[PDB]
Parts: sequence; C-alpha cells; structure tokens
Amino acid sequence: RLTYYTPDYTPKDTDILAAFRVTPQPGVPFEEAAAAVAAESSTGDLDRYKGRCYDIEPVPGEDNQFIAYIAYPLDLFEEGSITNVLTSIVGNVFGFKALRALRLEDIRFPVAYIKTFQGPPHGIQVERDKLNKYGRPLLGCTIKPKLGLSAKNYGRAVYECLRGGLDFTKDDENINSAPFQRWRDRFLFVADAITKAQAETGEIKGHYLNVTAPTCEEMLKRAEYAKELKQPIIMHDYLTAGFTANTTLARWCRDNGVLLHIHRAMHAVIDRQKNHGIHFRVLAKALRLSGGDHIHTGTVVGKLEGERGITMGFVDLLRENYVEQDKSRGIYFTQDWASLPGVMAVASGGIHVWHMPALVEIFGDDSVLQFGGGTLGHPWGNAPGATANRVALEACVQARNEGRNLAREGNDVIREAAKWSPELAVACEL
Amino acid sequence: RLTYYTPDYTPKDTDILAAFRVTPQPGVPFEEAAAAVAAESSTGTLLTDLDRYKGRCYDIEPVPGEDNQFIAYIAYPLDLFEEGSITNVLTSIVGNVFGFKALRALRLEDIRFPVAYIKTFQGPPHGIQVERDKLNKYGRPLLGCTIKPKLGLSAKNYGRAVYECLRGGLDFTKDDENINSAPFQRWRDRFLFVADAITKAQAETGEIKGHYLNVTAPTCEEMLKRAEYAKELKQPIIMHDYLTAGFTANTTLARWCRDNGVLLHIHRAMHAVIDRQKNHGIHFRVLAKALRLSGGDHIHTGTVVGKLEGERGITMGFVDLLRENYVEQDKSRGIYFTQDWASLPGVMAVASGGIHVWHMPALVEIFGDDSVLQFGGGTLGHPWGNAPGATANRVALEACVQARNEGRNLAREGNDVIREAAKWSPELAVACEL
Amino acid sequence: RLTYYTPDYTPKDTDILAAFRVTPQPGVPFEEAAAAVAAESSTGTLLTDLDRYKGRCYDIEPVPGEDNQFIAYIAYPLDLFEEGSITNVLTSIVGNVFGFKALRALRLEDIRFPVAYIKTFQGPPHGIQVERDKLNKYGRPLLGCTIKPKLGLSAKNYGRAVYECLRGGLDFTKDDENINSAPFQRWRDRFLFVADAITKAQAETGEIKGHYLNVTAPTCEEMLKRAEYAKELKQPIIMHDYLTAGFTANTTLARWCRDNGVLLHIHRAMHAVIDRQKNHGIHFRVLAKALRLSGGDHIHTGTVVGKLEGERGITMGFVDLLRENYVEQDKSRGIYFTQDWASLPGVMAVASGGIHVWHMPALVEIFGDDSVLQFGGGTLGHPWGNAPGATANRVALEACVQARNEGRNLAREGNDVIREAAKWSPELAVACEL
Amino acid sequence: QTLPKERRYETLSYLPPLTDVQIEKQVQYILSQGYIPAVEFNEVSEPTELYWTLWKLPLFGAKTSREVLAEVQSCRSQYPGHYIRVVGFDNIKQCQILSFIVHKP
Amino acid sequence: QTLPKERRYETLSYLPPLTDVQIEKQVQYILSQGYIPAVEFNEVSEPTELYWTLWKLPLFGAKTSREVLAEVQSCRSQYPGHYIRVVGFDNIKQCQILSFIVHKP
Repeated sequence: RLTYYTPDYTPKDTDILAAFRVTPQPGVPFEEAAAAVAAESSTGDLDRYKGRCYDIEPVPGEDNQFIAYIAYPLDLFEEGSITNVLTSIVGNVFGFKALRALRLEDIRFPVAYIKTFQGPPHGIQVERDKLNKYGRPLLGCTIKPKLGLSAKNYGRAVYECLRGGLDFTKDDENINSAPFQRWRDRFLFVADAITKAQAETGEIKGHYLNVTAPTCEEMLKRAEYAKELKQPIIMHDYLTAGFTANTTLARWCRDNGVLLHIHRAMHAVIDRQKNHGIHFRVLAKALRLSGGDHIHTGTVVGKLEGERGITMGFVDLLRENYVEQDKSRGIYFTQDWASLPGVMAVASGGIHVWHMPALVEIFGDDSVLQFGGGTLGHPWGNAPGATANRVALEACVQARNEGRNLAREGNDVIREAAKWSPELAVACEL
Repeated sequence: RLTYYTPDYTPKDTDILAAFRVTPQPGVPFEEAAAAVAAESSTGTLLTDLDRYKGRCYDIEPVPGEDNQFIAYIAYPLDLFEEGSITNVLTSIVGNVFGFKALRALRLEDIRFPVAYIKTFQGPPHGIQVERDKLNKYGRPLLGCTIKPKLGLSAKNYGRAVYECLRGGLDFTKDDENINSAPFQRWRDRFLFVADAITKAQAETGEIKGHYLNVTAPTCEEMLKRAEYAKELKQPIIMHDYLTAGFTANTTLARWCRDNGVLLHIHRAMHAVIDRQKNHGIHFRVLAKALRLSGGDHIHTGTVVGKLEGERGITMGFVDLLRENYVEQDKSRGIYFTQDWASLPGVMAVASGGIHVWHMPALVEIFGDDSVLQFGGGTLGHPWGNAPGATANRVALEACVQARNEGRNLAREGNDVIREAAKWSPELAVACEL
Repeated sequence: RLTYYTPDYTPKDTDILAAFRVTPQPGVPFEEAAAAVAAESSTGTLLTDLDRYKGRCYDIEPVPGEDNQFIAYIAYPLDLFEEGSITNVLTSIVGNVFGFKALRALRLEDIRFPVAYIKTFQGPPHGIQVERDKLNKYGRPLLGCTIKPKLGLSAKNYGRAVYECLRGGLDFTKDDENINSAPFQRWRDRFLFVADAITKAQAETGEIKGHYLNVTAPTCEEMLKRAEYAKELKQPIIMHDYLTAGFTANTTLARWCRDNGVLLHIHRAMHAVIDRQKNHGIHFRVLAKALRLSGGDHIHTGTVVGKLEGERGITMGFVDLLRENYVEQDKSRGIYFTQDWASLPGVMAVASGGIHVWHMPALVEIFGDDSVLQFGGGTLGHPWGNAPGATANRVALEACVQARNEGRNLAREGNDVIREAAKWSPELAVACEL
Repeated sequence: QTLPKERRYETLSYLPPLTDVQIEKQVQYILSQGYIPAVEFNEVSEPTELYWTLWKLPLFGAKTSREVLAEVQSCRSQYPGHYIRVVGFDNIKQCQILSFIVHKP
Repeated sequence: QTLPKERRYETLSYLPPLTDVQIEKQVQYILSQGYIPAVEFNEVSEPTELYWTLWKLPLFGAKTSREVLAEVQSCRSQYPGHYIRVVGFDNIKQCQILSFIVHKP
C-alpha cells in the first residue's frame, strides 16, 4: 500500500476532509495506519477516487495516537445523503485490525456538498420568526416522571409547565407510544394543553411531540397528525432512528412548516470514549446537514475549560455560518456552512435557576434551556417551577440588555429578582 | 438511590432483560452504578406508580479477571416499550445512559427480548428456510463476490463484473458500502445494468442468481423508490446498511420486503463504532438481535479465521442468536440471556473476511449450511479474471460440502479436499497457490 | 302484546319471511312467544306507524312429534332492512331475539329473501355456469385434495404437496382452515409457492388447475391485499372462512371477486356453533342463503354418506337452495319457504366429508354435476403418495361420470363401475382396498 | 410404483380411449335430456385456449337418434390431426352439459 | 486460460459427475441425521421452474440403510431422459437438507 498517504496533497476546496484520531496497535507506524484509515474507507481509477491521507499531526501530550486527516473526493459521495457519508467514511474503517481505537473527531463538508443537503427546516432566524420569541434563550421542562403518566395526566403536567412562562416542553426519549400512553392520545391531550397554555399566556407555546416511530410510515403519520393539531414543533431521536429517517423528516418538516427538535438519543454509545467512536461535532454537522432546528448539546455547567471549549466548539459548528479551524476548541477544520440555516443549541443538563447568568452568557440568544434534568424539581410544583426558570431567565436577559457583566453581576441579578418574584425566591436555594 | 437495585427480583418471562458491562468511575460502588443504569434508562432521578415501570437491576456478577467492571443485568418491564419498535428499545435502553458521568465505560452486552415482545415484531422478511425456498439452493452455504474496484466503475462495467462473477457458480454478488449513488454511477442505472446481468447469468446457468442491490438512500422515500424499482426488475434481493440508515428505515424496509417478496441483505456498516471496543458501546449480539427483530435475511457476521478460540466462540455466539430458534445461556460463548425466538424466522450469517479458496474447509465447518460466504474483500482476486475466480470459489465450496457430507472431518481432512478438487478443476488449480 | 301475531296476514311477495323454531319457556303460550320473536326483531316493546315496520307472526304450525316447539313464521317487511346488507338481515332478525328470556331455545330454520331484496345483493361473483366457463370443466363434479398435514409445512413443501395432487387429475386443492399465515408459513410465500405449483401442473396437464388460496385475514385491508396478490399471480380462485371473518368481510370480498374475476370458495368455518344443535342456533340453510346473497362460488355443504334419509333430505334441501333458481316449499326436505332466486347465480355445493374412492358412486348420484368433491379430510391418503392418490380420486370420478351418463344406476350399479375402473388404472387398484 | 408424467385433456381423459359404442351410448345421455349436442375441433388442448372450433353446427334432427356419431367419423376423415370433441348444450341453464375428447392427434 | 460457457445445475454441479459409491456415501449423510431422503425428477432444470416431481415417496431406510440409489437405478432405467435428483427432507427445521442431481439427460 502506502499510496494512500500523500502528505503533499494540499486538499481541494471540494474534498470532504475527515480528521480521525487513530490509536494504532503497538508496532504499527503512524504513516502506515494513516494510509490504512484512508484505505478501508475507500478502494479496499485510483487517482481520482481514493480517500487519501495528507497530514499526520501527532496528539500533543500523548504518544501512540495521532490525528490522520483524510481527504475524500466529492464525487465518491451521494448528493444529499448523510447516510452515505457515514457508510463511506466510518463504515468499514473502525474495525480495521491494525488500530486499537479509531475516533472520527471532525469532518469538513465543503460548500460544494452542503448545497446538496437541505440543512435545517428552519434556522435560528426562521424558527424565532415563527415563534415570535426574540432576544432571549428559550426554555423547556422535561416532564418528570418519564413513564407511567397517562396521556391526559401527561398533558396536565405539560399545561402546568407551559403556564409558568415556559416556552417549550419536551417529550421524553422513551415515550413514543406504549400501552400506558399511545401517541395518538398523547398528541391529542398535549395539543389540548398547548391551546390552553397559549390562550392563558399569549406567547406561542409548543411541545416537542416525539414522532420517533418503528417505521417511516408510522413516523410521518405521527408527524402528519402533529401537523393537523397545528403544532409548532415535533422532535425526533435522531441516532436510534437514523439519518434516513431524519432526512425523511427534515424534508417533511421543511415542507410542512413544523419545527424539528433533534434529540441526541444514543449519542453516547458513539462518542463517550475519548479514543474511539464518532465525536459529536461530526454528529452535530451530520444533523445540521440532515434536519433539525434544535439539537441537544448537553450542558456547560458540569464541565471544565477544555470540556466546555469542546462543547462550545460544536455549538458554534451547528449554529454559526463560518467557523475557523481552532483545534484547541476542538474544531479541526474551517467549516464554511454556505449560508445554511443554523441549529439551536439546547442546554439540558443538571441546570437550574442559578445557572441562568452563565447560560445566557455562554449560550447566547440562540439557545434553548431545558430543565428537570438532574435537579430535584421545585418545591412548589411545575407552574412555580417554570416561573422560577422564566423570571430567572429574563432577569438575566434584562441585565444582559443593560450591560451588566453576568459572570460577576449575575448572582446579584437573581437575588434582586427573588424580591420581585415569590416563585423564584423559593427556588433561590433549592 | 438503591431502589432500582432489587437483587432478589426474579425477572418475569415478559421482562426485557439487558446485561450491561458497567465500568464505573472509582468510588462509585457496584450496586449504585447498576441501580443508576437502571435509573436513567427509565423512571429517571407519586404522580404514578414507580414499581411498575422502573428498570430493576437484579444481579451484579463481577467480570472474572478484571476489577472495576461487572455485568449489571437490568430487567425492564414489557409495557415500557413500543410494540414493534426496535428503535424504542435502543432509545429506552441505550438512550440516556452511556453518557452518564459516574461511569467510565458502559457496554450493552446482551439483551433478552421476551416471547411477548418478539411477537410484536416481524422478524426477517424471509427466514433461512423461506430464503432457500425462494432461491432453490439447498444444503450448502451460499456465495458472493464483492465487486472490485468499489469506486469509479460505470454502471455497465459494474454489471459486467457482476455477470462475470455470477457465471461461475456464484450465488449472489454484493454491492458495496460506499455505493448508493454517486456522479459516476447512479442507482437507476446501476440497478438496470445489474438486472440485465442477472437475467443473463440466471438464464445461462439455471440457478436463481441474485445481487444485493444497495437501496440505502438519503430519505425513506428515496429508499423505497429504490427498492420498488428492484422489485420491478424482478430482483430477488436488495441490501441495506442498517446502522447508518438506522432502525426506522430498516424496519420500514423490513415491512416492505415482507410485503413485496424481496430478500433483504442487512449490511453492518458503521457497526464497529459501537461493537469493537471491549469496554464501551453496544456488542453486536445486541445489534444482531435488533435486526432479527426488524428485517434482514442476511447479516454480515464478519469472519472467524483471523480470531482466537475465545474471539470465535463469541462470534459463534451471535451467529446462533440470529439463526437458531432457542439459544441457551452460555457466557463463555458470549450469550448472557437464554433467548427463545418464538419461531421467528432465522437470519443468514454472512462470512465476509479477507477470505479465499483455502478457507472453504473452515467456513463450512464453522458456519454451517445456513450461511453465505462473501469473497473478494481482502484477498487479491484471481489471475484468470472473475468467472474462473468464482468457479474457484464454488468448486471449493462443493468439495467442502461433499466432504462434510461424507464424514470427512474438515478440521483435519480439509486441506486434502481442496487439493483433490484442484485436480478436477483448472480454474481452482491456479487459485490453489494464492 | 299479541299485536305482532296477525294470523290472518297473508304475507306480501316483498316481505322478508323468517321461520323460527321457537322452544318457549313453560307457561309462555305459543302465540305470545311468536309475537315476541316478531317483537324484539323489530319495533321493540305514537312516534311512528307501527303497522308498517313491524314484524308480524302469521302462522304457528306446531312441530309434529315434539311439544313445546313450533315454527313461528315471521313476516318482516322489505323497507326495514338495508339494500345489499346480509349483515343487516342477521342484525335485524337474529340480533336481539335469541337471548330473549321467555324462550328456552330459538332456531332460525329458514328465511325467504324476496325477489325485491335479492336484487339489491350481488349474488356470487360467478355462478355455476360462469365458474365452469372460466375453468372450462363441463359435466362433472370438480375435485379437491386437502393438504395434509395442515400445520408445520413450509410454503414450498406445501406447494409440492399441491403440485403433486394437481398433477393427477385433481381440479382444485384446498388451503386449510387454520392456515392463514403463521410463523412457519406466511401467506405471501404460501401464495407464491402455490402459484409456482399451479402453473407447473396447469402447463403439464392442460386443464385450468386452481387452488383455494386462503385470504381470510385479521383486517379487511389485509384481506384485500391478500386477495389482490392472488389476483396478480393470475390465480383463478381464492377462499374465505365467512363465518369467522363475518359477512361484512365476505360481502367486501364478494364485490372484489366480481370486480376482479377471481372465484370465491366460501368455507363454512365456525358454522357448527350455530347450525349443529337441532333446537337452537341458525340452521345452515339460512347461512347458505346468506352467502348466496353475498359472495361465494363454492360453499361446503359437508357430506351425505354418514347421514340417514331424513338427515340427507335436509342436506339436499339446502344444496338446492344455493344452487337452483326456484325451490319449492318442501318441509320434509327441510325448506320452509318457496324461494325464487330471481336468476341469481348459483353456488357450487362442495362435498368434504371423510370420503374416498368408494364414495364416487354416491356423491355423483346425490350431488350432481354442479358440485365439487373434496378429499383427504378424514380418509388416510393413499399408499403411493398424492399424485397416484389424486388419479385414484379422478379415475373414480370419470368412471362414475361415464356410468351416470349411460343409464347405469349408480345407486345399485355403482360399486361395479369402481371395480371395473380399478382394472384399467393401477393407481386406483391399490386405492380399491382402503 | 409411481404416477407417470402424462398430459391429460378433459372431463373423460382419465379413462381408456373411448371406443365408438361408448360414445354412441354417451351422446344418448346428451340428446335424451333434451339437450343439443355438437362437435368441436382444435389444434391443441391448451389451458389458456378456451374456445374450440365448432364442426358444421350443433347438429340435431330428432328427439333421439344418431346425429353426432356419424358426424364425428366424417370429421375423423376430414381432420385426422385435430383434437375432436363432443360437447353438449343446455339452453335453460345455458352452459355445456359435456365436453370430452373423442379423438386425439 | 478462460472459463467456458457451461450450464450448471444445482448444489453439487461444480464437481466431477457423481458416481454411485459417492451417492451411496452422500445419502448416508442424509438419513444418518434422522432426515428423510427422496428422489425428484424433472424434464428441465430451469431457474423459473422451482418444483421437481417427487418420484414415488419421500423414502426412508430403517434408521440407516440403502434404499435411495437402489431406487435411482430403477429410475435411471425408467426415465433415462429426465434430470433425476436426490433430495433430503427435515421435519423440524422444515426445509430440504440437500438438493442435487444424480442423473442428467
């Protein structure tokens, strides 16, 4: 072999670059495995259609590991298919035997190949225009408990969260339909809890109705029903259901005006390990090229400077048009998204009232903030627990719209909003 | 917590068991992490009944020979999950629980879909039996080339390499991973110039030859218009990369192929992201059981010849899970739960390593009759082309099928029947050296 | 009450008569129970006109030889019931009236659909005549195996037992009651490997062979996609278990088979719940008239050979009701109302007892030309297989067809023509002893 | 012992080859029921091919006499290479009462 | 050197023409696994034509004995112009365990 490691190949602006993180077996030299991670992701002509490696760049601070930049040509891949990028690139390359652990860190879809895709149905700008929610990061409950709640008692907990100024309310991962709660009746009693919570407080309330289904016929008849309840948004667990079902539902949600909340269910099978898998900034690029107006980007509050540099790394990749190659922040390739619409970055960890000054500064306006993730609820319920998370939101947006430095004057603006809010002042401590 | 760790809980015959391989962060005890992997895959941390829908860890069983690792057997109830949705098994079980931060690595080893929950699925479109009845190919492991080169070939030159392999005794011929459609080779033309090359090689030699036409596509509409075209070319078989395209698109095509009589070759592309590390991910015997419940008449189970005794007992573990009706709990052979498939149809186990002529004693002995043997993946073809290259891969089959059916122990008398079949075949004798 | 017992009421030629067999509780007089079975099947116990929509008992006629039992002839008007709905005859007539508590047993013996109400129905898709014109099989009762064993056979082994029976002169071949689809044998594959076995046996021996493909299904969508597939295999005939699947699914498939040229074999599964007791239920001559009005070109009328004179006059009563245009009121032969069918097409009467070779004199004499003779139900096959077993069942047919067409009284000269046909047929001579 | 692959034809094919006395005794069932019998000839006996060509008429001269029987032998001398039938006809029920081959090529 | 255009037939066709000792030793795999061997004959070996006609019965020797090729030699003398098979049968798995041609025309 060793015709797949071409280190003088300055890669074309139409190639589809991929930056693996190879950890080769002991005794395997770095030129030979980098020509091998470019080997079995192609051609297992050759000058026109081979994935070729063009740089090594060993990982600083660690031996026996490097970052093999592979340069796949454009015309190898299907126009508009992200299930052909992952079939071609990460199909038969992670199981190659001369590699102890292979991790796809980043990938560069060019301007030439982003234009074949749809992008999100609605961006940041188009989504906020449809919702008429401007200049603040949006909100969310997650209805706890997950299981057990019948379709109306689930809807009553949706009505109770959405009364308290909460923008959206998430349906769970494992709630698709189940003998205690069918989707036809979950969707009915939720859309009857939104038209009451939108009539009570005039804001456009929504619920991420889970349309993840066994088949693509049962997914679109689960989304064509959320269309005919006049629902603003649906959601879709996008890695258990795959990139053929998202791109089916992306093309639907753009062509039916429904927003799409992509949930990163089963994401951590394939990126939790720091040496093997597919890092989420590939999977965040992969669903910006399939659809999604939202994506969970986890949380920032329980992470160090490097682990939230990486977390803010792919948050810029799924939300900003042009992102410069900044390897310390995790982004390995300068990604030009070619005016593709953005995706929201949904913060959903164990965040609570006091993380509002950070998460309005870290995550900007273009964000959604979920709640109930790890925290022990609110002692007064849901409608006080959502008004706590909405006053503490807009107390931090009020201070941000007055120049107050929310890294230092942030805990002050919660405590001076606990005076003019009683539901906040009881979530002020627990 | 420790309300989700019920160690006395004998699990019911209708629970959906799951055997994780938890590698907890230090200081996290084993019960409290195993209650946690039963926590965030259900009922997360009095509005309902907890004790009816909660996942319960019920046994720990520390892994022998390696501390900080155990096998948390979790017992999810039946009525937590959706009838017929294998993308709701994974959204429930491996959804929110691997990124759990008290755990350094978590590996879903095995999973027991009960008889109550297998019956909501479809199974394969066609089993071992109905696949062999449609193809009229009995008592031998079936065959396949893989068309090299992958990239670059136009659709007719691609179909000439299909027609050349399908003359010389080969049963099937695989379309590649990274070939769905691409500006050199569109699918409408690749499927057309392969149907014109099957019905030439099927009419020439009277066996029902097929080709795994790749219907993996960007959308589920583009997938089914890619499969309904292979239906209208009267093709016997399509294929689908079920882990890139997902389980919603696979179960859509499962239901399609059963309702249209097309065989489905499930290809395990992007499987090694999640089953290759021994500490974290989803072991393939979960993903083997997951597509026996959704569609597929064939699934790549890789190979045996490059692996040890322990690494092929585990590979012959999940070959039995996707091919046999009842499989006993044998953990040395890798299976953690006894699995009644409730007369669900089998899936072929496809052998697709870097394999050649001299492995026909091995892969007819290891993989039985109910198998498919791919070729051309790693080995460098044949000096006389594809049609003598495929007859070398077919005379070596039926020599090893004839030898196995005469008491000849192919483990020991296997290299004799390759050498005594290279005499009566000139196409095999030149393949006998490399 | 006794406003519903009008004993002077000469019923009109457009009423829908019904002859119950009322067994009233003691102390209930005969007129007041017969007015009651005319009550709760209408106009139950003024906002309307009662005298226009009420059911009127008009004659009592006590059953000879058995007290506490009579034959309440009820005269329902025409415009009470739905045009074209035989599931509204039964909802009106036998709907709310058998569970009536002043009655120990109530049996709907016979029913007279008038010429005015027969014309709203479709009849069979194809009659006796149009069924014989589609199959080109004239002047003989047609045939059929029944594929034993029922359960366990895969779809190709099932079609081999079909092809073996359909070689040796057999016309049809029945798919079983308890075979619709099951995890050993799906319908898409059972229909496929039977169409490949009809067109092998039809092309071999130049008669239009058929097979009663079972399109009985869970839903009416799954039934019609099971029949539209037997249309697209160009199958001549399907079948349908019309009392388990009901009269709404039958009349759906009636209208389908007429609009698609498929013959419909109606099977009387679950009939013996309601026609087997002599005191209570719905006599089969109601259910025979009920599917002549909805679909069916064939209906099982059971057998004659195991029954007395009185129990076969009643069986040849409803064979004439479903096969002849006009049938006179003869109560010893079982028919209670004279029934003009208004040129509605006939239904074949299928003989499917425990019958074999030696019953071909009997079932060509009793059941005429316009019949089908099943086999293999109770009798233990044949020692030489199915194709000599079917030629034994076909040479014995055409010996008894030739004998009947030469004046030879098969009642008396019938066992001679079996024995003098076993000489010229070796397949029949070994079937001549058992 | 087995069953041979033998192509068979119509509603009296599973018999010995029908001689002339039998066919005289066969049509004497047809015309005695008031039915009009006929002769139909064809090149091949195909399952697809469902019409056979009528020979001169559905011939009839009296209530019961030799009508068909002489006409078949005239057709055996005319067409010694066609599948000859004898068919009955009913006009009340309006279908054929028999259809059987008297002569094969 | 090339590969000739040679029509091949079934699951043991890519071999030398199977002699009698081999087939006796072949069926001794079939019936020793508790399976049911049989003989199936056909005029042509077509990919469309997917049924072949079962010769007499799905045979069986006592638990293991030679009744199959001994009957094939009676079928080679009965039908010397048909594609003769020897097929196995399983009852548990319910498919054929072999399907191979012993005799060609």
